[PDB]
Amino acid sequence: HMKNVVIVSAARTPIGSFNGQFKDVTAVQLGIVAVKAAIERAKVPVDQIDEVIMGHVLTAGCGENTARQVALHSGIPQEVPAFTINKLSGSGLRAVSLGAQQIELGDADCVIVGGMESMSNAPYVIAKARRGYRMGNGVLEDTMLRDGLVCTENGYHMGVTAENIASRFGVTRQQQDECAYNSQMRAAKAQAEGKFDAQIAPVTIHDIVITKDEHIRPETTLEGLAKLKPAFTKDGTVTAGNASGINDAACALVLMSKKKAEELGIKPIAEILDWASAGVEPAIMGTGPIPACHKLFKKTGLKMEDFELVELNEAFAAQAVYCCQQLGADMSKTNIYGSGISLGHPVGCSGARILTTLLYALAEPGRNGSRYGLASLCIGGGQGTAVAIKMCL
Amino acid sequence: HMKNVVIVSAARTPIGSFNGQFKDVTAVQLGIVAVKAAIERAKVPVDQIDEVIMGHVLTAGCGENTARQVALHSGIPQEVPAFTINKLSGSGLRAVSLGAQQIELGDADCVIVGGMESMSNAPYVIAKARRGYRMGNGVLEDTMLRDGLVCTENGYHMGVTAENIASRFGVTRQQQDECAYNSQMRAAKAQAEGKFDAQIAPVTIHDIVITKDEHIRPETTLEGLAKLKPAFTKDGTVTAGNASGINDAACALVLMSKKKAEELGIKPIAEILDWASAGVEPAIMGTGPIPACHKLFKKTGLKMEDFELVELNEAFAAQAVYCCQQLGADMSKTNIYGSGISLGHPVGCSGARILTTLLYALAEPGRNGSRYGLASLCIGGGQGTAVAIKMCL
Amino acid sequence: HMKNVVIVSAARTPIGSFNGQFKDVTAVQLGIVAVKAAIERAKVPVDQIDEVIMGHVLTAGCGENTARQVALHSGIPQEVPAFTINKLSGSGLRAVSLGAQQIELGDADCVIVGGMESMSNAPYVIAKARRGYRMGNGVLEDTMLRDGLVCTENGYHMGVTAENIASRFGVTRQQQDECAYNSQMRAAKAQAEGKFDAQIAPVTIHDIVITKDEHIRPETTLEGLAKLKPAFTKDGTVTAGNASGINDAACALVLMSKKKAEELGIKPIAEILDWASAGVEPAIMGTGPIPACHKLFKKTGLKMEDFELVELNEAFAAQAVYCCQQLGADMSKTNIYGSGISLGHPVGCSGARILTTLLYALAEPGRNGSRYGLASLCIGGGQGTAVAIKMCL
Amino acid sequence: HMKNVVIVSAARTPIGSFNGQFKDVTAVQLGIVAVKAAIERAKVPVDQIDEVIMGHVLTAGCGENTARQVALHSGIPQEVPAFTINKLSGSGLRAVSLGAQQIELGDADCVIVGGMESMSNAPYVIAKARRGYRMGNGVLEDTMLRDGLVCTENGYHMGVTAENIASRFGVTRQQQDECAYNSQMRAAKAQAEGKFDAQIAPVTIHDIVITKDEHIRPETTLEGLAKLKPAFTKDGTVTAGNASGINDAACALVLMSKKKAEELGIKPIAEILDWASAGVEPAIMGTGPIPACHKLFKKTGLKMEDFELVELNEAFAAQAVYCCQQLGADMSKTNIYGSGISLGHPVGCSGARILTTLLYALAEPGRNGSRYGLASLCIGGGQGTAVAIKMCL
Ligand SMILES: CC(C)(COP(=O)(O)OP(=O)(O)OC[C@H]1O[C@@H](n2cnc3c(N)ncnc32)[C@H](O)[C@@H]1OP(=O)(O)O)[C@@H](O)C(=O)NCCC(=O)NCCS
Ligand SMILES: CC(C)(COP(=O)(O)OP(=O)(O)OC[C@H]1O[C@@H](n2cnc3c(N)ncnc32)[C@H](O)[C@@H]1OP(=O)(O)O)[C@@H](O)C(=O)NCCC(=O)NCCS
Ligand SMILES: CC(C)(COP(=O)(O)OP(=O)(O)OC[C@H]1O[C@@H](n2cnc3c(N)ncnc32)[C@H](O)[C@@H]1OP(=O)(O)O)[C@@H](O)C(=O)NCCC(=O)NCCS
Ligand SMILES: CC(C)(COP(=O)(O)OP(=O)(O)OC[C@H]1O[C@@H](n2cnc3c(N)ncnc32)[C@H](O)[C@@H]1OP(=O)(O)O)[C@@H](O)C(=O)NCCC(=O)NCCS
Repeated sequence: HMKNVVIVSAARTPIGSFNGQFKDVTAVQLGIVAVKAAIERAKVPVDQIDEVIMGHVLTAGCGENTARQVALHSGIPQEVPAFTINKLSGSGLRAVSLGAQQIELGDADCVIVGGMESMSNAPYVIAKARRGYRMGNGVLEDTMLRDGLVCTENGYHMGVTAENIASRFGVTRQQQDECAYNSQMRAAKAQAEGKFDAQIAPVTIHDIVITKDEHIRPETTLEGLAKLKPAFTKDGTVTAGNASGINDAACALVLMSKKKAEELGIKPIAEILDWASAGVEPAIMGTGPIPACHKLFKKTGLKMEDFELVELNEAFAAQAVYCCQQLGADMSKTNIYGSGISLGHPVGCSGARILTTLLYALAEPGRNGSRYGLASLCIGGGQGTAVAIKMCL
Repeated sequence: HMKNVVIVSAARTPIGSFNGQFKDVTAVQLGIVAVKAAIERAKVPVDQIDEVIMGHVLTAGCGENTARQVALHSGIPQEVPAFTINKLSGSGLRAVSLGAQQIELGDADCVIVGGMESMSNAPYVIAKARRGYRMGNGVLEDTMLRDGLVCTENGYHMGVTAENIASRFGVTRQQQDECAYNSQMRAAKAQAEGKFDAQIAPVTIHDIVITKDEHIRPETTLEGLAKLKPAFTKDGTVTAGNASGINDAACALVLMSKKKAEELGIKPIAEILDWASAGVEPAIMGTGPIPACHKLFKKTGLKMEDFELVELNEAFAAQAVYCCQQLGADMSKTNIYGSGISLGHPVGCSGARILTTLLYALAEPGRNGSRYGLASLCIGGGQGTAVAIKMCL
Repeated sequence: HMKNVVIVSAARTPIGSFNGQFKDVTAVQLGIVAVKAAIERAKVPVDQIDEVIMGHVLTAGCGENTARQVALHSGIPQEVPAFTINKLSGSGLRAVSLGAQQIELGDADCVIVGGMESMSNAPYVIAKARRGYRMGNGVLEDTMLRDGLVCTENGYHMGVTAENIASRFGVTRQQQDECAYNSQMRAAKAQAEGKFDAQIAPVTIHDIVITKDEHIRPETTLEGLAKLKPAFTKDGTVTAGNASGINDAACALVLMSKKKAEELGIKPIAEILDWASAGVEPAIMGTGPIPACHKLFKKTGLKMEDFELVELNEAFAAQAVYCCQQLGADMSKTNIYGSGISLGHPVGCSGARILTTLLYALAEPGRNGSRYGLASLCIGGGQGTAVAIKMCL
Repeated sequence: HMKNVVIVSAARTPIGSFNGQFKDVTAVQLGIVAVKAAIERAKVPVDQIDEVIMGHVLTAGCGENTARQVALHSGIPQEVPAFTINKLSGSGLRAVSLGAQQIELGDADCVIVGGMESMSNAPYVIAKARRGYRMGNGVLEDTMLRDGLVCTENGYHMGVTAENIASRFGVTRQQQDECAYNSQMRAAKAQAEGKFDAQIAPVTIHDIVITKDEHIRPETTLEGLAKLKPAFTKDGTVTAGNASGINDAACALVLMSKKKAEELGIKPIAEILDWASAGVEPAIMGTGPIPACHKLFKKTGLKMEDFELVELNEAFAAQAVYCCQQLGADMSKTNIYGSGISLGHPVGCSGARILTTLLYALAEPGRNGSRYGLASLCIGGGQGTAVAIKMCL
């Protein structure tokens, strides 16, 4: 295991709906809210920060190296280096494990990690404006599809990759809608019971102060879902009611060496034990969590049943159900407060977001299980990434 | 310092000029050429590759997670994961150190690292086409400037940060042009004497085979540079003649553990010793190599004089002269075959590119210096990154 | 004056607001509605139609020669020719006089005239996409401003030409708002009392049937207008409240020789007597009706006092008040049911639209004035055009 | 016949190739060259001008009412009114007959008529930038096709309408290429013999002075043409060698009443006798000249064989051959100096251009035929327009 890496804080913005409450807010701006919050919760002096690593997928028109922009505007000294990564939906979680690597090697004693995404403000592009089209029409490309949600390999939406999982693996419409229903009910109940209150950092729009995850649909019913029309294929199983949302949010965590945390008198929340990534066939990219988790299990000597709580992102109900079946997930310990379907899925953010939700869930009074947590998600182009943690108490 | 990381191969495409010989080729296409070449030169079985990490800055419209596209189309199994990283001009060098970190930690035994950029095919963006402009003009933004060459913090060009270095630190027009002149002459001579022949991997365009760096200008004279008008400020010192080019290329290296290389019968070319990044004031971003190298020296106990050869990227002569002065570079051992001014500067590629040139330079018959190599470059937003190598012989 | 030209029918669509009830409908679609209605009201056999002339300003992206599209989709034989005409806000009125000229000369016995505009669907233009921008930002131009509402000569808005009239000729903010207020009240009352019912041709949207002018604001008060901020200049007088609307509509009339009407058994509604256009200084374009009407008076021997009703388009209250003062209008006989401020101003349509409103107004039971009608409007680039009619009874 | 209308002067710019010699010159700017020249050749005092009427097809991004822009910048007083028309390729010739109508009715004693077109600078548009695309791609529309060269009715290029003429009417490839060959040879010989010298007005590009029609191909051969690949349909007959060019030019004529010309001591060049337009099936829009000419013949009592010279625009060789066959054209009197194929076809200009070429041809010493001239062209959407003249001597 990594032996020297702890999480000392975490924070996420509310999750906005597509063209919703954060439509007038950049990914950088959401990123700043989250990082400022993470720094304050850790009580880390900003001159102890060694690096900032942020996932961000849809970067067109956002300006230079968005991680660096966020850092400079969260009160982090200009002397601290920063870079941005893209592993699509894996981005925010691979940012965390890259940061953990920095600390475990002794290249850093404190790293800010996270992810951000404003899918609302992914722009449109034209490919041939530099040297000209000469004659004939061109395409006005939605970068959220071109550079995000469309499989570059196959030329179809991620939602078709979900239908592939449905076809090949026999995940029925009823199963998908059941998963979707449970996710909404869980998210609604969690919200109403204050389960998200502490982890959320409010976003002030200069004024309106946004505190609530706006994508949850508490009025969701099994019958309502069954009426919906397929979204990606005619006579399909995947709908808008059982696919993840398109959303806007950011999320950040402060990582530290054990020795640095001790020196600053900062209480460690959790250790990071290890991480893994793995590739799969792009056409069934939803399966990525399965080899990613297996690899993580071989590196750590853990098994699925050892985890007290598990976050496996719901990109599509077809995907989430298949992953949970094959890994032998306990659904009473997996995605307990909803996930991508209910809360939403801002793609560069979600990897750090699910780790943040896991951490706060496991930190709650009365959690006296194994104290191990697992986070994993699927990734367009056919990948998965995962991280194991153990709470410190 | 790192004890277990070796470079076993390196390759780069030739470097195209802006809107030049690679205008019809994508970043991803160049990446594939470089990665295939690196793999062939290593003789590494593709099922021994653990991860791919590629730097790439101007990603708008290029499709999903371009490192993954490159891997899949270079014959690497779908099971291998990949991610893309943006540290502007640092990207390709930071990709190398991130990959080294994988191996040093034992998370991987073989990683593909590098970078790629097609500045020619960076698209134009429309910011408010999703929810509408309503009334009134918008901006058609050139992503190469918005997301690349314009300082998001100051809102002026990288060239103006070059002027700032000239203002504050008194690097004169004449000094800038001498540097530029020597760069052009060094590159011309190197290209004529065959110095780049082995490192270059030819690009086939469907048939034309491209084998040569396009951007070098052997006709350059001190008297010609002196007549050029300032490109960034009225009555300025920075000109198209003493500024790096805008360019297209890709570059890749194969890294391995010493153990895996020994297992496979593959001979190491160089050890990676260590790395360092650092931040500076965005307005004088060109100063970034100075703290990055000092931090690297502090981590390794090396000094500038210990290097046999040095690659410090010439983003602008003003910047390069200042860094070399401040670091006490021996110009007979620094940038001996030219650099960004002459060879060109495809921003996401250059960090790996300079390391490949350094490696092949030090590997020439007749070299018998320290066998230590230094690569560093400056970064928009005020950063530097650096790597130290030692040839294996 | 003309001795052989009669109007036998007229129809207009309701007038939509900007991005309003007709946002999903093309100019051509509205044109078809109006032309079909006009043809049905005339009872003219379509094989008796000799030509179609339609005004239309913002034609970008609408396809080929839109008058011809309208004719073909209104059931007019392919054998009938058509052309489109642009005199900005004059277009639809100049279309009428051009058609009258056909008949007076004996080149035609029956012509379809009118105008159409969908300011909502005027597109955005990219100027250098054919041969390339090469490097550097461009402009995404709103064609409604570029090709419509911005003075190409001065490079400022039509609203600023309105300010110029206020500066030079001292039409005060209070005067502007009184005009605007009376316009809104006149239109509200007219619409409520059924005045527009017969002239309007309903628009079916595939089902929604649209029958009502959208833009009127019956809640307008002198006190409300007085609180509005200037829309075109800092510390100006012209506001969104005392300025014409941006709007969508179409309007058509059927013109015939007296001989053909008598042959077909079709009863004439009005004679067209004559027409006139004139130019003025672009910077005070709102003054255009003054020389156009004087030239018309000179050609006809009529005077302002001889008209029973007058339509002088309210492009801006500043402009309308100045014209009415200079021409000695009787405001109890001028714009009696509102005009551009209240009903709205779809620029290529309005010239025909005001003539249709004038015609139906004078045709009301109980009218027993001179039976002479005057229509005129101002034109960007510094023009006016006018038509005089006399009802047949 | 019209009895009171004469042409007192004419002028045209050279005709530029697509993205050629006038690529950096607007339609307005070419228009100004032509109008200034026409005014000077007439020696008409500018305060005797009553109206300006200019054809112009592709008006996107050109600014307000381009006829008015041209007038103001050709030294015509601001008091003179102007409008722009669009009848696609008919535009420039219908402008002439509309102007003649103004004079014959006694509404004007002097009118400037013409046409202009910069097909090079027709821009690209996006249809849904005002209210947004929300999600998914859009189209970047080439307005030269959308609003120009594509049949809006059928959704295919004008070149397909030419293939329709070829299919239905049996105009072979060999016939088309023969027509094309003859057109090039005629144009080359005419140019080389100075036949275009007087009519051309030189265009100074601020410096290079352009005097030559640049589209002519004197190296054209029957064999060369036979090698060319179809341009519009697979296994088609229509090629780039036998279709009109895409081009840039302008052209203007001064018209006057007989009485006004006498008063000013301006010698009339030709009388305009009459005009006609007619519609046809859009799919065979090339046939438009046939009914247009027939109608003109019935109005005038002229027959085809009465014309000393004839201009029938070559939009496509298939079109021109069919029109000439059906009208019984003498090819030794028809298109004697080439036409659309050789000289080019700037669409809003060509209608006035062919009348200008006709007028100068008939004015040459040694032309002592009937003194009657005919001009006619086809029009997308299925129309034709024609004008008859008689030289005065
Ligand atoms: C599926 C998708 C295309 C739908 O997007 P959308 O149409 O913008 O979605 P909306 O939230 O507006 O919902 C669409 C409709 O579905 C219905 N709907 C959605 N969720 C529902 C629910 N829980 N119950 C009932 N109806 C529901 C609604 O009727 C809604 O229309 P309405 O609210 O205007 O009446 C989009 O969410 C998507 O692509 N998701 C996947 C994202 C993804 O691939 N991420 C990466 C994965 S690795
Ligand atoms: C400086 C810059 C704007 C020049 O762009 P450009 O104008 O397209 O450059 P070109 O190579 O076409 O040079 C323009 C002219 O300069 C002249 N020129 C350039 N190098 C010359 C040399 N060595 N000798 C003589 N003249 C030279 C030429 O006249 C050339 O015109 P040409 O086409 O007739 O040869 C651009 O190179 C730039 O922005 N560079 C910096 C990139 C950067 O910031 N990277 C990131 C660093 S962190
Ligand atoms: C003036 C102009 C810029 C206003 O455009 P806009 O801002 O889209 O106009 P809106 O109708 O949305 O008005 C903006 C605000 O003004 C206020 N307003 C407008 N008319 C009002 C009235 N009668 N009473 C009170 N408030 C009024 C409202 O607050 C409105 O906001 P809302 O949406 O909450 O009602 C535009 O109408 C214009 O350019 N007009 C002139 C067109 C022209 O030049 N034509 C050619 C003439 S030759
Ligand atoms: C047919 C059309 C699409 C071709 O446009 P284009 O490809 O840009 O044309 P070019 O002038 O570049 O010629 C294309 C190729 O044809 C060949 N060519 C053209 N004319 C030739 C000739 N006379 N002899 C030999 N080769 C010829 C050339 O090889 C040329 O390629 P190259 O010169 O680079 O070797 C275009 O001219 C067109 O659409 N014309 C019709 C316009 C129209 O419809 N107007 C309205 C009518 S109502």
